[PDB]
Amino acid sequence: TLERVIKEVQAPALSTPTDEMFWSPEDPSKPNLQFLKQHFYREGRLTEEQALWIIHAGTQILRSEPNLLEMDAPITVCGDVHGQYYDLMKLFEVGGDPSETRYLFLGDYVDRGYFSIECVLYLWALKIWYPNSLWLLRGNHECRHLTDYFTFKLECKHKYSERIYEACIESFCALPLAAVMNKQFLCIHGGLSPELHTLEDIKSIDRFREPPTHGLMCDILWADPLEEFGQEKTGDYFVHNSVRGCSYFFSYPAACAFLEKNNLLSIIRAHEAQDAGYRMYRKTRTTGFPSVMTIFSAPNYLDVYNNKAAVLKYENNVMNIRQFNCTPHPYWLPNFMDVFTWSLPFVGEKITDMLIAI
Amino acid sequence: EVDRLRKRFMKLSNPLATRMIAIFDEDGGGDVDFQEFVSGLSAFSKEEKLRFAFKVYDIDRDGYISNGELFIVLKMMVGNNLKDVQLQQIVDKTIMEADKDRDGKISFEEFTEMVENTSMTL
Amino acid sequence: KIEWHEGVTKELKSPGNGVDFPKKGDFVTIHYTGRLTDGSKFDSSVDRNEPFQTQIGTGRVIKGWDEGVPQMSLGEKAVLTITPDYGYGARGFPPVIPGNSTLIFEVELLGINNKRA
Ligand SMILES: C=CC[C@@H]1/C=C(\C)C[C@H](C)C[C@H](OC)[C@H]2O[C@@](O)(C(=O)C(=O)N3CCCC[C@H]3C(=O)O[C@H](/C(C)=C/[C@@H]3CC[C@@H](O)[C@H](OC)C3)[C@H](C)[C@@H](O)CC1=O)[C@H](C)C[C@@H]2OC
Ligand SMILES: [Ca+2]
Ligand SMILES: [Ca+2]
Ligand SMILES: [Ca+2]
Ligand SMILES: [Fe+3]
Ligand SMILES: [Zn+2]
Repeated sequence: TLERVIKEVQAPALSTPTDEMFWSPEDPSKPNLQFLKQHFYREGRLTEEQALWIIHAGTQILRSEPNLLEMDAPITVCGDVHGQYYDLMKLFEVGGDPSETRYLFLGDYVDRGYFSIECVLYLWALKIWYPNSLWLLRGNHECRHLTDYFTFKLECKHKYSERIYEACIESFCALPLAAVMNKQFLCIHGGLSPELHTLEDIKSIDRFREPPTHGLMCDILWADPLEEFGQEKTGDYFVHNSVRGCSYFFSYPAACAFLEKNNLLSIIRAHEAQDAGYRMYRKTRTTGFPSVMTIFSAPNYLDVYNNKAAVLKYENNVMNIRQFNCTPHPYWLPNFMDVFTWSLPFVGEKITDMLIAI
Repeated sequence: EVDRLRKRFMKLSNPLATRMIAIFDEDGGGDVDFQEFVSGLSAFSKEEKLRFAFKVYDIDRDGYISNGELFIVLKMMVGNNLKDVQLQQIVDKTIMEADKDRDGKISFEEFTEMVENTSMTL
Repeated sequence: KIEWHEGVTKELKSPGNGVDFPKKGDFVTIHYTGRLTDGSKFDSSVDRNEPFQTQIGTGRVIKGWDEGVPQMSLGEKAVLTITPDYGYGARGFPPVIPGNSTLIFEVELLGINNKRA
């Protein structure tokens, strides 16, 4: 289409990949990552068959993993992404190429952002290529309830089909719930639980299901630190989370009690948006180390927060935070609304008004 | 009925001014007579209503909504509320999702199949 | 628990000049962020990085805005709670706004007829 008004604006990729384009020339059993990276960047779509293959192959690997992953340093811990694919590209450029960098994502890959399925298909493709160096944890948004409530189900039905959405839902149930990194840090999305006493409690969870409205599996995905964390007037451990409407707020003595019980240094989490992309909570009295770490990897969250994003890098005995700003992305009308559905109600009004003038 | 409308026709800053006046002008002459006046109004007395909505975007009256036509008509109503980049991008993506035969344009069949979910009365 | 109003109530978050108020027929420039009662954003002019412009009190926008905005002064930050009847009603605005939805708009009046704050 040469005849467009704003020619300086690049058009989306028109066609779907062929088998020769899709499969990697180096490893014909795995997708071409470099191609996928560019194709998604130009808002290109895969065929239903190709997209289904990536998710199912991803499910195949995830189902073989335990509820509690166990990995050693070096590692790059990443927080929420929320369909911000063009910021996810910046993430890998800051953290390092997955082909030579060990990663750990804490969840929330979908909803809110209008490029959720691109994030999933690419992260799943990376998991296929690097099953023993890249790990994906489940976030509270990786379930049927929130994806249907928000935008992910709509995105799948719009860009692809219902079969794709059902594939992701099945895949989300295979996602690990937690991880113990380098025998020092408990890595989760949400926070602690009154039913979470030891790491053994996590291991006995049947994760192959939708998250419950309450309980251990719920809290791991939904729990938050208190707003006055580290400065609690009381000695209470938990309290109802009035903000989330479910799960609990956990406190500083609650965190310290867990860490001392399980011989862990800190709790690396996400789930909450930070202005700097991260927040370091009160250090423990036992080791002088930050009891809780919130990692958030979605810059300019919802295109309005104007916040930085960050990832945690832990190598040898060295740990540091790397921040990065947002990256421009193509525009979508709310809920993937087409310009016809978008303008017709207004057209009908202006025509009706013009009729009265006659 | 028509006699009353013929009497109203004898007696005779909207963003869609140039467009609607061009729709009534069915031969593209520049003027509008009674037969064009009645025919234009007769659509508002569900298929005919959608056919009129299609003519709003179809500027050259070729039966297809092009990428350029879609942008221009939308800009008449939107103005500066959307940037050129933002509007051009959602215009591009709308075309692709509606262009089922892949000709770069939007037919009337493709148009109706897009807004089957979705208005004009007298 | 039952309040009595036309369909829109304004919550002043930050005061304007307290002098210039949008009258019927005036053109206003507003940065808005629309959320549902659950607090989820469905649209924002900040997303487009472009302040929203329209003629107020002439039926261009929803009734909640035509009656809410004139209550604001130039430069004021306020929140408009809009009933479905002053909103999009039972039909709503698919696929963006569900039927019978109460709308919550964070509005900042930036300009009135090219007089800025
Ligand atoms: C060619 C494009 C059309 C043209 C679109 C633009 C200029 C772009 C502009 C940023 C709109 C946004 O587009 C990204 C988008 O903003 C929303 O998301 C939104 O937050 C909203 O509620 N707003 C926007 C801010 C002012 C109040 C309200 C509104 O009154 O909006 C008005 C509205 C929808 C009135 C309807 C008209 C039909 C009546 O039948 C109905 O009566 C019940 C009320 C809008 C501004 C119209 O005056 C003008 C248009 O429609 C809507 C949920 C849907 C809307 O897209 C349409
Ligand atoms: Ca004529
Ligand atoms: Ca045409
Ligand atoms: Ca076509
Ligand atoms: Fe989140
Ligand atoms: Zn979360």
